[PDB]
Amino acid sequence: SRAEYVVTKLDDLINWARRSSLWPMTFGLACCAVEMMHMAAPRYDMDRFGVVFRASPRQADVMIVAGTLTNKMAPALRKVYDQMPEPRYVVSMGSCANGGGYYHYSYSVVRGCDRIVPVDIYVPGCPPTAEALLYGILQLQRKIKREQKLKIWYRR
Amino acid sequence: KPIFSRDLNEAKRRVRELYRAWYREVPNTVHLMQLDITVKQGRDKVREMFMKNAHVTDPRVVDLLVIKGKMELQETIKVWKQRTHVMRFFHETETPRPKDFLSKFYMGH
Amino acid sequence: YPSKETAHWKPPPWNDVDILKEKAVTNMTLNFGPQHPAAHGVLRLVLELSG
Amino acid sequence: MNLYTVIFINILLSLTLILVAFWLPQMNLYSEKANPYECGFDPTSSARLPFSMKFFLVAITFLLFDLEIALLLPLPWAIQTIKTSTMMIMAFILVTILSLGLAYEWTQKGLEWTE
Amino acid sequence: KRPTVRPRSDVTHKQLSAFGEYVAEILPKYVQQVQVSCLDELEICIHPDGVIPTLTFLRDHTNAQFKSLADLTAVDVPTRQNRFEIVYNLLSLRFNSRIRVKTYADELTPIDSIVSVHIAANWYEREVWDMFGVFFFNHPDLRRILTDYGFEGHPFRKDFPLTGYVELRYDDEVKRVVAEPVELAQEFRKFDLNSPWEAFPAYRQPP
Amino acid sequence: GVVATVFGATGFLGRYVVNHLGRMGSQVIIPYRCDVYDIMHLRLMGDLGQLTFLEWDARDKDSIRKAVQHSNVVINLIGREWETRNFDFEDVFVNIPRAIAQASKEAGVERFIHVSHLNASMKSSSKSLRSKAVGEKEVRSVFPEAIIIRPSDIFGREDRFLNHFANYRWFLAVPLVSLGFKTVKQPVYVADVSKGIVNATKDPDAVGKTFAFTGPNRYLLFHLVKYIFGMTHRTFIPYPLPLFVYSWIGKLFGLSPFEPWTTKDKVERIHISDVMPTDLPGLEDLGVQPTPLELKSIEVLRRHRTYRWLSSEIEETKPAKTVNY
Amino acid sequence: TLDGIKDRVLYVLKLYDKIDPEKLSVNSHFMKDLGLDSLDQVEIIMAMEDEFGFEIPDIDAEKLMCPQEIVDYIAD
Ligand SMILES: NC(=O)C1=CN([C@@H]2O[C@H](COP(=O)(O)OP(=O)(O)OC[C@H]3O[C@@H](n4cnc5c(N)ncnc54)[C@H](OP(=O)(O)O)[C@@H]3O)[C@@H](O)[C@H]2O)C=CC1
Ligand code: SF4
Repeated sequence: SRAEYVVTKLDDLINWARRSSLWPMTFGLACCAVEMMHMAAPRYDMDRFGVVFRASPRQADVMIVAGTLTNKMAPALRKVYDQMPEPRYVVSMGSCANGGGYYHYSYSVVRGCDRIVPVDIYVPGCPPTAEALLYGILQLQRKIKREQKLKIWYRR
Repeated sequence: KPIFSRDLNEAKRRVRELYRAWYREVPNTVHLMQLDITVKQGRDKVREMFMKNAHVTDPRVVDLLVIKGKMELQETIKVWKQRTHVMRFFHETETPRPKDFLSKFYMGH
Repeated sequence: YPSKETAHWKPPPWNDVDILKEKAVTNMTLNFGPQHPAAHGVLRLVLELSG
Repeated sequence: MNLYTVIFINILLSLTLILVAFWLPQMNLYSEKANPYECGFDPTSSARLPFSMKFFLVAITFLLFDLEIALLLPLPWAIQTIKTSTMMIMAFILVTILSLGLAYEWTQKGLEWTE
Repeated sequence: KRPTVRPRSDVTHKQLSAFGEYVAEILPKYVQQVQVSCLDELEICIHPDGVIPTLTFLRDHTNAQFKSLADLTAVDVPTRQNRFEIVYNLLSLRFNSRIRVKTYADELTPIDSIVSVHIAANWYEREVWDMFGVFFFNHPDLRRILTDYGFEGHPFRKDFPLTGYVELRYDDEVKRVVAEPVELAQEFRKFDLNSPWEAFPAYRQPP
Repeated sequence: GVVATVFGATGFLGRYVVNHLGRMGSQVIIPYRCDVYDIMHLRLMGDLGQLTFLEWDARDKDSIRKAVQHSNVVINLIGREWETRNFDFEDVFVNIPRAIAQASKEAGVERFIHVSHLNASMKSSSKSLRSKAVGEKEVRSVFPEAIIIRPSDIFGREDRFLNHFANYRWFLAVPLVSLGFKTVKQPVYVADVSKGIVNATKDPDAVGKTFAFTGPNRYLLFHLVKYIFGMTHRTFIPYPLPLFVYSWIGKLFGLSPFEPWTTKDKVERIHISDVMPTDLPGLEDLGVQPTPLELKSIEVLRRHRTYRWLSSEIEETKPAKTVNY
Repeated sequence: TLDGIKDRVLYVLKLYDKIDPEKLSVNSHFMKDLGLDSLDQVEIIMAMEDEFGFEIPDIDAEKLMCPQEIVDYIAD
């Protein structure tokens, strides 16, 4: 039809790759990492959707902030987020990470990981169910599906 | 009762030894942590922090201050304290508020 | 026969063992964690390792 | 020629993969990203500092054993000889000498890593 | 007897009273008070000079092998002259019993580190110093433990604000996590849930 | 109580402007056309409900009206260093600024702040500068009280200035017109420019004036590039190259479909010497104390070094020589 | 070489910037004359240690109030 049509199909392929394979960084701070482990466990099995963990930030796409972020930990979280190569997304799971959670009015807690890194998805709960975190991952995949970077480039 | 120093003179000796240690360590700290400051700025900051407590007259309080300063010195010597933790001594994110009465009247109460 | 250059020399030890300066051991320092698979995610184990 | 061609083709395929990998993605560079990695905290010392080796003796033993393999490898052609008695005596003596060396190191605790 | 009331036994109370008198008369130079609660928990309040002697005795003595240092804590009571009350909770496995030892300290009156007696204190004393400001003499490695690296203050003190004075955020201009004075969208609500009527006549301080 | 619409937020200077506005606590509206992924860095620059991201298109004036609906201040940072297939210098520096200014006037915005360039002149050898002068005229025609800001070269972490020069290492040697001499540069700091814009958003005296934000010192291009290569401990091999050959090289580099490394207009602006203040207010009028390049060059240039020179002190490099023309 | 000692001492005292070069003299008390502080005199002693490659204890160093005292100490 048009170069615009070809570019749209190419960007659809791009987003298919990115969303089909997204490797969360092995990163968990508190309770909520246990529900992340359970979403890894057989009953839900993240790997079925192509979501496999990787320890190195250099080989990760999505950072799942799962648990309270303290003032002593925030710089390290930002450092690993920075060292993740782009494109990179952030899913803040749990109330501690969404805002402050139970420890919102504490002297040693960052009231929301979105004060340190720009968050892509927010999963409410304390902890959120493993199914709730899986729903968050699916929502992130939909977000990646609606990207159109190449169409923006071609229009530009 | 003495924590360490019997009197203000011994406390001052301890304080001056601490100042020597920090002055010596500033260059290595800047080089190792790759700070975007100069050795002059680091040593000026050390002096400013030391002088911020120059009003104290109690030997026990001076001993506590020296102990906590030694703790910070160890934390900096070792790279436990990172660049983000060290650049907080400079407050390069603060916009100073004025001390003028009229300025305060204009902004807030 | 002493010389200007040999002046700084000294006789060797009576037993060949020399009193040599203490050798600094600089054991490598590692920040095992917090973002480590085995550090449980919030532990900064500072390890001094020799190898 | 059939070997140079295939080796060069493999090298060119790998190089083309590298070129695509480096000149396709959109790149955003800054010091915080490009800094070295160490579990989220800044390294306290360079990685070029001496890194002690606790199996140095076993390494320098591996050198000699590798040369022993060098001496043992011509056996397929050696066994094709009419002096089979001499060839067998030599092979047995060489292998037994190697075994005695390994056993002596083992007993003297050379195979144990340094602490 | 009464279904909703805890059943109480006097054998433990009498044994604890006997052992309290025993320790008090074995260490008259340090013991300032001794008491057994209605929960049956022997509690020996000593002078701060007798911490090491008292713990060494309570660990080595045959009739008191309190060999496990379950807890080392500090309680902040601002009114009294000596703000901090240091509490050691000890367990004796040989006699299947527990004891508590209390002393006091002020912001400028350190205490002797008991790391020689119990090595378990190596971190409890560090926590006490970090959270209350009580200093300990002869500690191998006294430094902060729980608070941020450059943290200034002693949070567990009652005069410390709940949310502190500082908070962190990422500042793109400097490309770092910066510490700034605390501002909250909604301030902490301190509900006044104290009734005018006294609930327990048995704890009526005289007028 | 400020509501500010920043029309070029997703850029080198827009991020700093948005950051400082958020720090001031004023509501910010970011009209964007890029992908949603490109605005994540701005996402965290404001507390809850402070920042409002809305999509927009320069062609569609309804989007411009929607962006400038409830705004008291409209900052226009739109720009581009190369002529896109759809947008050229004329469009980027005249049509879009004029449309934004007229929409803002119709909506009723109290303040309009337009950013041009120090050497923006009607007779400039550079197409971009010549278009910028016309843009200034049209903006001041359709919004007579609009403030005009004329920064010099802006240097920062994400700049196309110090980074551009340090990137000449990939080409072994540095070609310069007249070997750098006969060319005076007065670079300003991006944080200073952003602070100036934000302060002008409220300074009572700033309405209707034109400012010139320039750094403290003026360097010859040769000495500036020498200082840059000294900071990025690289081998400085300068050599002269006539402007027509330089412009041909820029033409070659400007043929890429993506973001060109350099361009004819880019070399023209690199080599045109900055003017003198000449009675324009400057940063100190708005209360920004300009920061010298010597202090803030390390934070921009440390990432261009090799391992050997990565951990070198700011004082290990000889400062440039500043002219007084 | 006491003259060389005194020349190095003056060189370091002039390379120090708080003092006033013209007013700086071999007979100028750091505290009373030049106006230096305790910490300033500590930095002066550290600079002298740098120049002479020699350490100085605090007990000995607290008295080096003037350059002549410094050179007399270096005589050691
Ligand atoms: N050295 C410097 O940086 C100097 C800058 N200036 C001026 O400051 C202003 C900022 O430029 P700067 O941000 O520094 O560099 P940028 O190129 O990053 O500014 C580009 C901005 O303009 C937007 N933009 C470009 N084309 C269009 C378009 N066709 N429709 C809508 N938006 C568009 C971009 O949005 P996106 O990128 O998402 O398309 C981006 O926000 C410019 O006017 C520049 O001339 C003044 C003096 C020197
Ligand atoms: S959000 Fe709730 S469940 Fe998750 S880490 Fe925080 S307190 Fe635990």
